[PDB]
Amino acid sequence: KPKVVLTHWVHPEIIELLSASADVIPNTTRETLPRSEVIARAKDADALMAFMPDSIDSAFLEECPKLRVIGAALKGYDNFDVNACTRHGVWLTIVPDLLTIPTAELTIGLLLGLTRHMLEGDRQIRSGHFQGWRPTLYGSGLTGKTLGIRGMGAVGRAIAQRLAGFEMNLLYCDEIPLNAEQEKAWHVQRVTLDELLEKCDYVVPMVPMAAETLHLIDATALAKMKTGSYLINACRGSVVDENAVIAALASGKLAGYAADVFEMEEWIRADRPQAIPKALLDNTAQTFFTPHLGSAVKEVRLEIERQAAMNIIQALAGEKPMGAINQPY
Amino acid sequence: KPKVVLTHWVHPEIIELLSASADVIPNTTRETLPRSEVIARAKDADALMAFMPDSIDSAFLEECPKLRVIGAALKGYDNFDVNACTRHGVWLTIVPDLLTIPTAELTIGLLLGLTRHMLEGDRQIRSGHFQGWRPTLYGSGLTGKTLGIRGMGAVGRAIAQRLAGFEMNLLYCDEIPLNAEQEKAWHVQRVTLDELLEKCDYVVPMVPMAAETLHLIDATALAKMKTGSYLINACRGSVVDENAVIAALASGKLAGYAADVFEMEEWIRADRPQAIPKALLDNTAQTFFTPHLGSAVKEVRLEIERQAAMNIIQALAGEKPMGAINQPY
Ligand SMILES: NC(=O)c1ccc[n+]([C@H]2O[C@@H](COP(=O)(O)OP(=O)(O)OC[C@@H]3O[C@H](n4ccc(N)nc4=O)[C@H](O)[C@@H]3O)[C@@H](O)[C@H]2O)c1
Repeated sequence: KPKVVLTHWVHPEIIELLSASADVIPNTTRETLPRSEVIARAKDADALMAFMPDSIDSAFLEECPKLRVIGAALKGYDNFDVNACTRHGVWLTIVPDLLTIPTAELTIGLLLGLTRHMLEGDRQIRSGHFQGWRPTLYGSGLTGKTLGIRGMGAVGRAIAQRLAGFEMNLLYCDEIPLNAEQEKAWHVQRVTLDELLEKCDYVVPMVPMAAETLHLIDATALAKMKTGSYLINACRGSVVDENAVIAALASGKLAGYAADVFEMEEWIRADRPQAIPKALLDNTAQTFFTPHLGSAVKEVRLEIERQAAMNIIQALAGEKPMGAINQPY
Repeated sequence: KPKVVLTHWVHPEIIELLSASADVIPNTTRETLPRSEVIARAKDADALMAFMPDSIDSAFLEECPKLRVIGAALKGYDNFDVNACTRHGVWLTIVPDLLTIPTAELTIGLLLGLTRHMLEGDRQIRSGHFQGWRPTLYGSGLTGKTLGIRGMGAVGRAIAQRLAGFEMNLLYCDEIPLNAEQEKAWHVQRVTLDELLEKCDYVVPMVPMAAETLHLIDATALAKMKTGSYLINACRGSVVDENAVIAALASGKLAGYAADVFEMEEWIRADRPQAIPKALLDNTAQTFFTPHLGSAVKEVRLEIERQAAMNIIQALAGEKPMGAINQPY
């Protein structure tokens, strides 16, 4: 039977699904193996299930000459050398984009946790000093306040659909406008970016991959927005300028920053740090963060895993995998 | 089985990749088909891969009623009526990032080729009279001189990073500034366009197509440039006034002009010429030209065609294409 190496943890029903026809080497832990260990297990693997920390280049593929398919549990492939996979006879497949809705829900969670001081409220309960209502942790409400979504892709649309019930004044800017039926269903008004920043209490950058500009919010955009406003970032790491956020945090220009993504995360940008700034990390008062949980819901992660596994089973049986992005040999 | 028309030549792997789920009609030649023949092949097609010479308007779409998706192998879609496509129920997809780096590389090659008289040097050697060094073709060197970037977007940033090792004095002019640690990393300096035009030995416009700042480098703009400057145009062919340039070269204020783009190819404006002004075509000593080769790297064109193909495969299967700027129903 063929051998499939899985670089990260999958749910056990996926293991049993692959084990009908392949010999499965699981990563039993929640950790990322080092490159030296991955190549060691896949030295003689017929298939490899790859995830976001994986990095497939010609050096990797030369050390794995038995490989016939790489099944990516990812919706894109920026970290693979696709043409090298082809040159070496390796199918390279992806899965559809299933992240849109769980990321809009977590963006909103981020919004509420930050503006309602829910972390420091949890900390005070986890002490012992709680003895009832107190005039503290007076936060900031959504109702009647104005919120702006910089981008209006599928995920920005997913937020607006969900914020619709919150009696807010939702502004959006985007080069292409929503259908007028969507604008009336979600009471969301289209404006410029000068307007959006000037007038918003909450700014959420949320642009589809197609409309890409790095550092979309910098100190230049921070100065333009309302004083004491809040910024929430779960789009991508490059979209926010972290050092300029820290500046507005200090000058009272920002009362809060929340983020599920960071610029350090990425390695295709040359100006990459590789730790999260200590300035945002010590400020537990004005910040709320989570470790790229944007898609960390079980139903979604399971469906992403099944589809890469199906991709893998299909290629091994000598079929064209439904998810191919290349045609090898 | 749905059908997909490709208006220009693609790599055979792309054809094989589209074939899994559609019947493919390729342009088997390296030439642009005329509008009529393109419409003839698409009339009953479910998908179209458009390149830069293609021009989709309402009339095109009405000829092609079965159309579900246009996969443009482009970043700039100045030639696609996004609204009409939406009205007709047609996904419009673009390809966001792959052209930035190949274009910076060519701009820098244009700079070296022009300042070093490298074209003339090749002529002088193919003529067979080379019998050693002579005191001729003395050019302008890069180290110690000032270069200015009008437009510090994606491409302008890729140029400055590549040029920071050439011991130059880099200036830039742009509405959005660079942040503090990027200005330090490349020792770029923000200035006004008038400063730029005044203290620059080389000027590189890198700005998108605009209403005005169309013809941004014009007789008035030249008029404040240093005597003996050089101008390298690799953005859109209409950002420079090509006839103001012809005058600048004969009068001695421009020591040369290199372009990869020409006013002639812009059909978006009625003020469209139909040839490159032959005054420039004959000045072989002061010019350097390439036929829109900014992204003519073979490996990049593959990934650009791959991205456009994937959008089509996604749309035809029912997903949302990863590069969609559109949303029909
Ligand atoms: N030869 C080729 O084959 C080829 C290949 C790729 C691209 N292209 C061309 O198509 C464009 C996209 O280039 P870009 O660099 O990708 O675009 P972008 O980031 O949007 O633009 C920079 C912006 O300049 C701005 N700006 C804007 C208006 C204004 N009044 N003042 C400003 O200052 C603004 O602030 C921003 O920084 C050209 O640049 C050029 O390269 C040619």
